[PDB]
Amino acid sequence: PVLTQPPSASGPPGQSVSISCSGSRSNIGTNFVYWYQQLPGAAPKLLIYKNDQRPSGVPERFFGSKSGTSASLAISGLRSEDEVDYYCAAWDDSLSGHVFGAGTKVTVLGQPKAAPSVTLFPPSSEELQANKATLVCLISDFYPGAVTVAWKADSSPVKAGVETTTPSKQSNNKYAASSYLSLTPEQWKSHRSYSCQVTHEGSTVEKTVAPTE
Amino acid sequence: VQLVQSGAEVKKPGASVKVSCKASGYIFSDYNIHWVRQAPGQGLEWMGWISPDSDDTNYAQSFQGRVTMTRDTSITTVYMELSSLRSDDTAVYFCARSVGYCSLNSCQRWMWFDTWGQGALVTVSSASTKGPSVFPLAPSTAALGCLVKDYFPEPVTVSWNSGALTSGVHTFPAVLQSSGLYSLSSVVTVPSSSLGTQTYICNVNHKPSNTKVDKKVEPKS
Amino acid sequence: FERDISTEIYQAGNKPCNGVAGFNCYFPLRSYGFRPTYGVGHQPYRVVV
Repeated sequence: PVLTQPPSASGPPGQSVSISCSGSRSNIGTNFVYWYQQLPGAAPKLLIYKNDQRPSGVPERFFGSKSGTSASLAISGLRSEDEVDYYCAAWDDSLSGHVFGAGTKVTVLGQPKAAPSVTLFPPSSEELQANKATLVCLISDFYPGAVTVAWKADSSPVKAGVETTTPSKQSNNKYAASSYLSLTPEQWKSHRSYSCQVTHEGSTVEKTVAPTE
Repeated sequence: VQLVQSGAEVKKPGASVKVSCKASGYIFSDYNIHWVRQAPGQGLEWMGWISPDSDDTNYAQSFQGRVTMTRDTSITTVYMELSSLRSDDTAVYFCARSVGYCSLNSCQRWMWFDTWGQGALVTVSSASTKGPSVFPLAPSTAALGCLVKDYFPEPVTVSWNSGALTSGVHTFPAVLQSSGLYSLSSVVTVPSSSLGTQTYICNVNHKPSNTKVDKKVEPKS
Repeated sequence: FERDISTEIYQAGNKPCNGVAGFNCYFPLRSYGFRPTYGVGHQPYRVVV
């Protein structure tokens, strides 16, 4: 069997939250449960070991315990400056090995939406000289993220391997995303108006840029 | 305690990769070392323990011959020789410090993973490497920028005005292309009064290819 | 003069335990710890009879 965990949790700051790790009889209870937490862009670190002794290097802030099939990690309050995933691990005689949980996102609890702005970059003649043509459009200055970008030639959508990158968080409290599309020069000049649209869960704009200048 | 090592180099599938982290500040005759990878969007997987005292290393249920290990007592650094890499190997490698010692299969419940630091990054790839053959990108307040394509591996650094401009420089994440390429996008913002008058260039440096291409963006004619 | 090996959790009372660790159900196997910090009275002796 595989130790499972909820994909994410929602806890506002100021009150305690807990994370559950469902398991089985042979993995939890009769065998100790460890809780790994990893920083973004850094190395992981054990949070609690043997479910009752706390490691040296952390103040008396967290709490962890096990109750039969499941184990609970009590997080007394939450700080908005640190949001770190929690991993669930145990031992099983059957798999005679270490098996790891799914992991959980913890988030704080709302802000109003922003006004997105989209730009379109047609290629220059240097790209078309080498018998190729690619198009890129970028969306920025929108909060929050989770946007989907699709291309449109104002008459019919085209699907020639359309891709959309995941949204990313910047340092100025805004989200950004970009879309790429590579074609052939003959289908590039088959149409004289290209655009891409964004889905801001209520806001949608069209960037009509002609491939002339 | 320290685990300072070097970043792992990209390898073709059907080849071998080596990751080794330095051990110092303690005697390397009591701590069995583990290897583990942080798979994205899910948990981790285990394959076996390495004991530096006797040849009594075992293997897990699902990892028989994919992983091979050799020990070393002169340098006190374990050596990793992976075989038959596939697409599910796309994860970072960290060497796991385990407290205590355990040989038989009823003592490992008491041990816990001690130290994580400065792990290696490993991604098997459709192509090991390749030099960029980029062309400048025409622009559309007004916005302009240059795109990078036909390059491997991630990442690359794009600087504008010889590094004198740092406001608004955001590295847009790339996408997994079918051909194996990527595309890092960097944009800057200028007023609409200057679009084809002031010269703007961007500098992209490539580490494994040692190529630095100084491309100047121009409007489409 | 007989050997015994087991892994089932021992129930000290009437609590039904079948894989879970209650407050009355304890694991019957407890391990040592052998470090040079410990003195003469807390070190392993290879006792053979």
